[PDB]
Amino acid sequence: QIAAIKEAIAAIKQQIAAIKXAIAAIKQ
Amino acid sequence: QIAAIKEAIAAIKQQIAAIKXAIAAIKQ
Amino acid sequence: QIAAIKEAIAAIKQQIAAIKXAIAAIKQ
Ligand SMILES: [Cl-]
Ligand SMILES: [Cl-]
Ligand SMILES: [Cl-]
Ligand SMILES: [Cl-]
Ligand SMILES: [Cl-]
Ligand SMILES: [Cl-]
Ligand SMILES: [Cu+2]
Ligand SMILES: [Cu+2]
Repeated sequence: QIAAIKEAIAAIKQQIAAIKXAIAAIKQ
Repeated sequence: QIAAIKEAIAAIKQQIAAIKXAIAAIKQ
Repeated sequence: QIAAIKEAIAAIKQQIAAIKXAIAAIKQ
C-alpha cells in the first residue's frame, strides 16, 4: 500500500509538471 | 491515515483529469 | 514515510489550486 502510494504520487508530480509546461506555452 | 491518503489521491486524480480538459479546450 | 506522503499531498493541493487560478485567468 505504501509503495503504491509513493508510486501514484510520483506520477502526479510528473503530471503536474506537464500541466505547468502546457500553461507556460499557452501564455507564450 | 492510509485510507484518507488513498482518498486524497483519488480526489486529486479526478481534478487532474478535469484540468487536462480545460487545457485541451484552451488549445481548441 | 507517512509524514512525507501527507506533506507531499498538501504541496500538490497548493499546485492544483494555483493551476486552476492560472487557467481561470487564461479564460478571462
Ligand atoms: Cl501492504
Ligand atoms: Cl510498501
Ligand atoms: Cl491510522
Ligand atoms: Cl487506514
Ligand atoms: Cl517511516
Ligand atoms: Cl511518519
Ligand atoms: Cu478528444
Ligand atoms: Cu470565482
